Formats: sequence, structure tokens, C-alpha cells
Amino acid sequence: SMNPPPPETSNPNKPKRQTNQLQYLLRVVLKTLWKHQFAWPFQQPVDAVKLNLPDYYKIIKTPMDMGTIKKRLENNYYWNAQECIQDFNTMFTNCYIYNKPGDDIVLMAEALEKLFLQKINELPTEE
Ligand SMILES: COc1cc(OC)c2c(=O)[nH]c(-c3cc(C)c(OCCN4CCCC4)c(C)c3)nc2c1
Repeated sequence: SMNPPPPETSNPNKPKRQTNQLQYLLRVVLKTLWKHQFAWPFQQPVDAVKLNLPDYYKIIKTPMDMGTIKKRLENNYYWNAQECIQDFNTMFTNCYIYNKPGDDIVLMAEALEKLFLQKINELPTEE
């Protein structure tokens, strides 16, 4: 069994910026979710080999996780807040697509997503 390579976190070809919205995504959004009791399954790529989920990357063709998002924010990968918000939504959607209502992982994702929605509702206007 084999995991795919992780998503890209560095790419000198990619355009990027620092902005106040991206700062908020790191300081407020990511750090709020990261510290939550239910964060840990989402803090790194799904290890389908050790978890014995051999169909994971058959179903999930755009993997995403908060470890990747953390690296992207720390490494100034993004051009805008949309790109980062999309990564969070990909992560949640993957979980919902792969699993079933009521699964522990789905309940965990929902708790994180609740907080995500609350924080992104107060994303500041661009400076
Ligand atoms: C450690 O980090 C992660 C991260 C993840 O996503 C971010 C996932 C993920 O999406 N799914 C699962 C996962 C989900 C279920 C339902 C599952 O089944 C339990 C037993 N079954 C229930 C009923 C009959 C028997 C098993 C073995 C694994 N594990 C993950 C682990």
C-alpha cells in the first residue's frame, strides 16, 4: 500500500502575497481549529496505509488537511484568502464524501467546521 505525495506547500512559480485577510486566516482561523480537541485527525495528510483505508485516495482525489494549510500559511503560499478558505472546505468535504453520517470523524469535522464558519463570518475587509 502507498500514500500519494502530499499536496504542494512550496512552489516558487506560484504567485503569493501577505494580506490582512491571510493574517486572520492564520492567527484566528487556523489557530482556533488547530487547538480544538478534535483537530488531531486533520493535522496531517490521511495515512491510508497505516489506517488501512486502501480506497481513500480512489475516492478523494483532492486531499487536504490542516497540516498542509498550516504550512501554506506559514510559508506564504497563498495569493488570497479565497484560496485558503477553499482548502479548508476541501478538507471538510473530503471527510463528508468519504465517510457516513454519524461517524466519529464526521462529528469531529462538523465541530471544526462550525468554528470555521463562525470565524470566517468575521473575516475583515481587505486593507
Ligand atoms: C487518524 O486520522 C484520520 C483522518 C481521517 O480523515 C481526516 C479519517 C477518515 O476520513 N476516516 C477514517 C475512518 C472512518 C471510519 C468510519 C472507520 O471505520 C470505523 C469502523 N467501522 C465503523 C462501522 C463498521 C466498522 C475507520 C476505520 C476509519 N479514519 C480517519 C482517520
